Amino acid sequence: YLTGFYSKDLIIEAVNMSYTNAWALLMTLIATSLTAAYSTRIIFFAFLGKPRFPPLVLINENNPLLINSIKRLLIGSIFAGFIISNNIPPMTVPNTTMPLYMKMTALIVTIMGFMLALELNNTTYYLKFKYPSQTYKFSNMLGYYPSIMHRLPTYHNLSMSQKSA
Amino acid sequence: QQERDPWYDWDHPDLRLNWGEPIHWDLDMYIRNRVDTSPTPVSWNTMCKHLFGFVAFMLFMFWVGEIYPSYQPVGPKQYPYNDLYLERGGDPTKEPEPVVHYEI
Amino acid sequence: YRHSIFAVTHVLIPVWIIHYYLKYHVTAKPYTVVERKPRIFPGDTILETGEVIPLMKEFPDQH
Amino acid sequence: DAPPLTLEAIKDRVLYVLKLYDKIDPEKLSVNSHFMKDLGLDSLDQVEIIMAMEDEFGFEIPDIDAEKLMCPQEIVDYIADKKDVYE
Amino acid sequence: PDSWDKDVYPEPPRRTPAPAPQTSLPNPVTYLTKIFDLLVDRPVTLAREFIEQQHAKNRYYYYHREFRRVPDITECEEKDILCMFEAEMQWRRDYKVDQEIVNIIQERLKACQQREGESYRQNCAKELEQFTQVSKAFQDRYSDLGAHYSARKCLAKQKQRMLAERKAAKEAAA
Amino acid sequence: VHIEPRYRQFPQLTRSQLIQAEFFSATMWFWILWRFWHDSDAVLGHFPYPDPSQWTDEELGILPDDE
Amino acid sequence: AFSAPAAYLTHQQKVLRLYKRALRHLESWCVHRDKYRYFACLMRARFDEHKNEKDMVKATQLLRQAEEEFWYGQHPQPYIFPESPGGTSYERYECYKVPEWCLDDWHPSEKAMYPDYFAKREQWKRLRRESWEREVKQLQEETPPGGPRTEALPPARKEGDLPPLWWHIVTRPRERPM
Amino acid sequence: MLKIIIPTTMLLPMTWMSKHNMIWINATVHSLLISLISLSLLNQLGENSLNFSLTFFSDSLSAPLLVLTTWLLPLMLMASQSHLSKETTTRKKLYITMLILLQLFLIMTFTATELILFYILFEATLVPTLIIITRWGNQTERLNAGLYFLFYTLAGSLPLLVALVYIQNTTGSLNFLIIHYWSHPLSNSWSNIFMWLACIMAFMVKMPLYGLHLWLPKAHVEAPIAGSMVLAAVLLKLGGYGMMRITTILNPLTNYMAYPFLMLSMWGMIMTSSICLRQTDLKSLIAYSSVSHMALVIVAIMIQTPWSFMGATALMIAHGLTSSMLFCLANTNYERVHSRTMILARGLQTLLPLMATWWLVASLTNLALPPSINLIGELFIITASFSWSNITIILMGMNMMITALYSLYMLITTQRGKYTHHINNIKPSFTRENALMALHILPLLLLTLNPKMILGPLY
Amino acid sequence: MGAHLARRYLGDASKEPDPLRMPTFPPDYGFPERKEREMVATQQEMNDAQLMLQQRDYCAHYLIQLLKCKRDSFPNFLACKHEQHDWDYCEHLDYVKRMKEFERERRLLQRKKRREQREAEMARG
Amino acid sequence: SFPKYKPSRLATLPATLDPAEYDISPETRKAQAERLAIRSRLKREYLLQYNDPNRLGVIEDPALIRWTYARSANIYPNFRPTPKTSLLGALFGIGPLFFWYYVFKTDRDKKEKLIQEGKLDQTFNISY
Ligand SMILES: CCCCCCCCCCCCCCCCCC(=O)OC[C@H](COP(=O)([O-])OCC(O)COP(=O)([O-])OC[C@@H](COC(=O)CCCCCCCCCCCCCCCCC)OC(=O)CCCCCCCCCCCCCCCCC)OC(=O)CCCCCCCCCCCCCCCCC
Ligand SMILES: *P(=O)(O)OCC(C)(C)[C@H](O)C(=O)NCCC(=O)NCCSC(=O)CCCCCCCCCCCCC
Repeated sequence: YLTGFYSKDLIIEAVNMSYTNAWALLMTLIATSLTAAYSTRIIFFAFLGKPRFPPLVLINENNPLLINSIKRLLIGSIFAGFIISNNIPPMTVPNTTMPLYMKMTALIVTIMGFMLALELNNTTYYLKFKYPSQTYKFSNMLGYYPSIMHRLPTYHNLSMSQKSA
Repeated sequence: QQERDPWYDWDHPDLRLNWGEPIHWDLDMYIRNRVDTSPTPVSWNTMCKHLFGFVAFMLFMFWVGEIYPSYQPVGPKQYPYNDLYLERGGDPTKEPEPVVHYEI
Repeated sequence: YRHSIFAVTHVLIPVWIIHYYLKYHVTAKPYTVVERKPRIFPGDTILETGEVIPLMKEFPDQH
Repeated sequence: DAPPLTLEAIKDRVLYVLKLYDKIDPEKLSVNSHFMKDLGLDSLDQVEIIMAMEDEFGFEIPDIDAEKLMCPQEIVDYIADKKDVYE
Repeated sequence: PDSWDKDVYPEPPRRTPAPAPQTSLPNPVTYLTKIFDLLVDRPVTLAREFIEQQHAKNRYYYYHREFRRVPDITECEEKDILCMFEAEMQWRRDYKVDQEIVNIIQERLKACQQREGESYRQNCAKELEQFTQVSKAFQDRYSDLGAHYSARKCLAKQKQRMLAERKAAKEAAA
Repeated sequence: VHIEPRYRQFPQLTRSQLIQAEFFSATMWFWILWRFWHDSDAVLGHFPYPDPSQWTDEELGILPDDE
Repeated sequence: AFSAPAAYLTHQQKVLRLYKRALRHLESWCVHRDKYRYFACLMRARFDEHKNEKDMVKATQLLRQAEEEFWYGQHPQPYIFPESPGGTSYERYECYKVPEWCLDDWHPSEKAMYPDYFAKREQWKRLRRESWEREVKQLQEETPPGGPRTEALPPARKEGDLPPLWWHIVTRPRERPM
Repeated sequence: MLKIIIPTTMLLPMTWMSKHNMIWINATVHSLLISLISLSLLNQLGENSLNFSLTFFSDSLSAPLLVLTTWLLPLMLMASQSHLSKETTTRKKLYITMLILLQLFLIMTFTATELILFYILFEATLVPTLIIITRWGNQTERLNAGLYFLFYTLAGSLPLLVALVYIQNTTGSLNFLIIHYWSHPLSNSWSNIFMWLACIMAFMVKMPLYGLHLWLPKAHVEAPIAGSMVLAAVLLKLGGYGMMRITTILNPLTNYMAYPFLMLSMWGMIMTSSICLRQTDLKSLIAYSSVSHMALVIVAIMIQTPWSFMGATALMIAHGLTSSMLFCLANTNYERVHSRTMILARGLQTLLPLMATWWLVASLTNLALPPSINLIGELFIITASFSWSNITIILMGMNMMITALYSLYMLITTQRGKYTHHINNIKPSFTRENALMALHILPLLLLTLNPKMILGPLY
Repeated sequence: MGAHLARRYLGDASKEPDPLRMPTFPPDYGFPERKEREMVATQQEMNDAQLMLQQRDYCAHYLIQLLKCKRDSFPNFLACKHEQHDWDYCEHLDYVKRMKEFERERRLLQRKKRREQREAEMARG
Repeated sequence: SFPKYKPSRLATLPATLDPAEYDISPETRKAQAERLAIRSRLKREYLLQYNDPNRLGVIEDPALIRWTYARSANIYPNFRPTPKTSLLGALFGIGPLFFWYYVFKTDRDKKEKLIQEGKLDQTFNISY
């Protein structure tokens, strides 16, 4: 019932209930799960556990400007979705009738991402070390897209710019 | 220059060049703002294979999902006045082929 | 006092200028400002002519 | 933003780290004690000391400069010179 | 408003529904509109009253220039430079007038689309047909003359079109 | 307010920020529970999904195979 | 950065640099402090195991194999200090560094806005001008006839002299200039 | 037109009779006054041109070019007084005389009503330019640059003279009004092909066309600052004006003869932008950017539609202003460090803030940034080329991407980064240089405000 | 999503319906007397209400009523629950009508398959 | 053992993985010493000029001058007509022109054929 519920849930319901591309639908569901996963990663590695910052503790978030700005953007993150959804006129026909499992699909995949990411992050405390996987290397290095596509085409264009023209 | 040592006291710290030393013919393209040649944790051939395989598999699966779409067990949606003939810009003078929807 | 001086200038003067510009200059040539026609629903009263738009027929009500 | 550093603060923090090192006896540790000549450590111990100081102060000392910091006073002077601390 | 011609720039009669509230809650839109009228509309109205009073004391007029028709390039003899000049100038003026006519029709089309809003595809069919006809005629007149267009070139194009039409009619009658 | 820096110690917190954080967390949870209590059809649905297997051939207009 | 490099790295220097790099990458892999302590102790155990080796060829072979292992097992995204060359806060304050030669092009009114600072600046300029000849003489006296064999510089051998080539090192912009 | 022509011929004796220290002041003041007077030519008619007399006429195409020339003269005076401080009084007066003669010839060229008088004047413009380049250039290569410029222009233009006298013999007149009214179609023959070739090739060499453009980097890099300003802003626009004037009698042969020139223009636009990407000299980068923009103008004139001509005119005016400003900025940098290398001077944003602002605005105008008249002209040309064919959009998009790339590359290289440590003679920017930049940039923005003044007769 | 996709793709697409071609049988095939659907809202009423062309279905009257209720009770944006429920229920009934059409098409197709198989068996025998 | 790393032109070989880094001849050490001596000589010259208090201007860099000269003015005098240069110039300078000419010619011929046959959608095409 938060601000993201009034848009993401309807989007997922529309994707599941339409004449869509099957691969696109599957990738959308997996992306929702991975959204839950990386939100868990941020929370787990930034807020939970023991300090890992330098000993000189300069932490101070008591500034009224920061507090009030985050407050104002925090009231919107709770209530603005309800107000906006209930005040705009109906511009699309709702998906009133659908199976219960399809109705709960967004929540189920979100919770599965939460749980799997939480377990994987919890395994980090073990005194166990292993070299990374090829899938991990692909994901961490951004699919190798910036490397190849920022070194090869740029090199060829800059080389033809001088050698040929 | 990205491969060049950052902890050395170069005469030109940003370009990582010294005064008087020979300048590479392609310095204009090998500056830190441009093409980089520094070693990567993964081999270049492996990176090319992984990226190409990923994009090709995604395109193939998008085509597969296009030829095998996902839908719902419902009939076509029905609209009252000859599938809204006049409201979609139909010619008032010409007579449309009637579209009749029944109860079920 | 600072907020009052800010409000009169920064808000009051521009709204005066823009309202004067729109009413007497922009809305002096045709089609410069076009408003989408208001929605008319059954069982309504058009105020231009005192007209009464009638209600819809009896619904086949369920439950 | 952050409070400025001082020579006394830098010296106190480096001596704090060194006294929390187990291989160094806190009682015989002075600011002029040499890491290998009179403290009996070796190259790997000195590397770990430099890494501990890097973690303490939040900045990296390059290997070319770190090999020559064989004394707490040398480390203090290096850090003060790099951070532009004169008092 | 009498500033422009209602026939040249038609507006459908405006039907505004009367308010039919169903709640005891006050209307913030109504309150803010009252505030706006009190704070902005009255001062701008007084300022415009003063300005118009100043304008009424110094009333003066400007006129619309009238051009009489002159013989066209069809009537002009070959290499009769003066007649060719007059005909070319008249053709250019007519070209400008036709461009402005097309502009008027396009303004009609845009205004009707915006006005009808969500029912534009059906309610703007009359303005789409007028635009189609006007644009068809304008294109047939001045479609592909070029950067160095002239009345002679437009006449040659019209002659070519007339020859094509005559040939088509003869072939149909054959 | 001036917060003195700490060395190797937990930072100095403020009652105001503590109570504000607690209030906003409680507000979020109250909003979630209050919305779920009133309109739970946004989560669990509002209308049942029919089973097509139970629709009779007579009402679906299906004639006997022999006929 | 402050030290003049040598012609080459010794075997001890290479192994120490590998030790530091391996420890840092292990810390990047082992996020938590206790896990990092455990695995760093194991890494130092490996280094101690290979510490005493009389065969230099075998020692170099061990170093090479360890380098290959490090390259295979390196963290693709190792931790970098913000001010370090790979860091996020690297070179952010370079646009804020302005030199004193630019400082002396000010208008007389601007200089009058700071009367006490420019008096000390003139004292520094006089100190610079009164020592350049002694510095160049010292540099040319102590250099070998072949030329400078290294980038090192000598200190001041005299009671009243200054270390040669000192001006820009001493008057370099502050690390947080503005 | 005499009310503008005579004041220049009076600028001459005023320059030669003024005192030694007052030449710059008098020349600048009276050049600005003449520019203000020439601002009255912008009041044009919608039907025909302004036919003052049998010899001179003005049009919606000639008026912005004349105003640009008259406005460009005082800026050239400012730059010249910047770089000619130690010259003798006689040589200062000779340089001012060369500039005045060039402006007079350009005015008479843009207002000439006959093609042969236009030819005479637009060829007379070569002598002052050649003298300026080969006399007040700084480096050795000025002589070779002048030779290349002169011989390219003359080898292009002599067949144009032969074609013009032949056309006069055949038709009876070279008067532009007569040849426009009495124009007849050009049949597909070898003789007509070669007449078309003579005229178009003369003006293409003047443009320049890709493959006929080496003289442009040669002359622009090696000319003094005033010469560089006049070469890019106005002297490159003589080719476009001539092509927009002669193509009246070259139809319908322009439909079939324009293919090689269109292909050369598009591909060489791409190639010169790519060359700009890898230039170690700032002046050369500016010159090649000029080549690319004039190639786009050539594409517009060759496709020859009412939407293309308006874009051509707007792009010519915008390019003149922008290229003049870029040359002035690069010349200030050169006067600082006495070298044209781009990577020599860095950190110039932290060393000179307002000049960094001027560089930013000039670079943003160099690339098509809306709603600037640069973008107006480029977008009109791109739309006309799209109507011509639907792969020209691919070529134009590639060119726009490379244009943004090299413009921002120049900006980041010259202004951003850290300053060179050993360059310690970069004095604060002068009021004269700042005023030069402001006078370059403000009229461009005002033209953006009022765009129908530079869209040509086809508007 | 659903078992129908599995049946059609990993099975007999001939017996499963075609969504892009449905219906392939006459509306009276199997229905002796079938009633045409009733439309409450008129074309002029929908045009005045400016319903989106997607929203001008057989449930348009409930949408018009909901819009009128929302406009009148504007500050109280929580006072149109009954109208919203009426519109949603009408849409639900339309959706179950579509589902009934799909099921009817499916079983008509499989009945046709059984009939053709029986005819083929009779011809063979 | 561990998978090998294959260097490329855009992903070079690291120093720690270079085989020659672990096979150091006594002549390699003297070569490194000579290189360091050259660097030290250049650095000393630059630092003397840079710390000179009476210097006002730019320390001219002959290396930069040589780079800019070899990039621009030294190319044609050292250019020779060879089969490689001739073929590369012909291709890179002529082939694109003919390619684009063919593309645009084919497109425009098809468009004009459609115009003559009268089956090209040109309604509302008023601006050209
Ligand atoms: C050409 C292929 C094209 C493919 C296109 C399609 C791609 C689809 C991708 C799908 C998502 C993949 C997610 C994992 C990849 C990234 C792993 C990684 O690096 O993590 C490190 C990273 C931690 O970073 P770190 O702190 O640096 O830790 C360092 C590592 O520990 C260092 O340790 P490490 O390096 O060993 O860690 C990696 C290791 C450990 O990670 C895992 O095991 C992750 C497992 C995730 C869950 C998978 C199973 C889900 C089962 C769901 C069952 C219920 C379904 C629903 C129905 C229920 C009712 C019936 O993972 C693996 O070994 C493989 C994981 C799976 C890979 C999938 C892609 C295959 C590529 C080709 C085959 C390669 C095979 C060989 C591998 C390479 C060579 C050795 O992990 C996380 O942060 C969490 C990851 C996310 C967990 C939740 C994921 C939920 C969504 C996916 C599952 C589906 C849910 C339902 C969706 C809706 C359905 C309708
Ligand atoms: P101090 O001056 O006492 O130093 C003593 C030294 C080491 C200099 C010795 O005197 C010495 O030279 N001994 C002989 C040479 C020698 O020790 N060679 C061996 C060096 S490498 C070694 O054997 C240890 C390597 C094992 C660990 C490799 C790390 C790779 C894993 C990293 C993966 C990255 C993420 C974990």
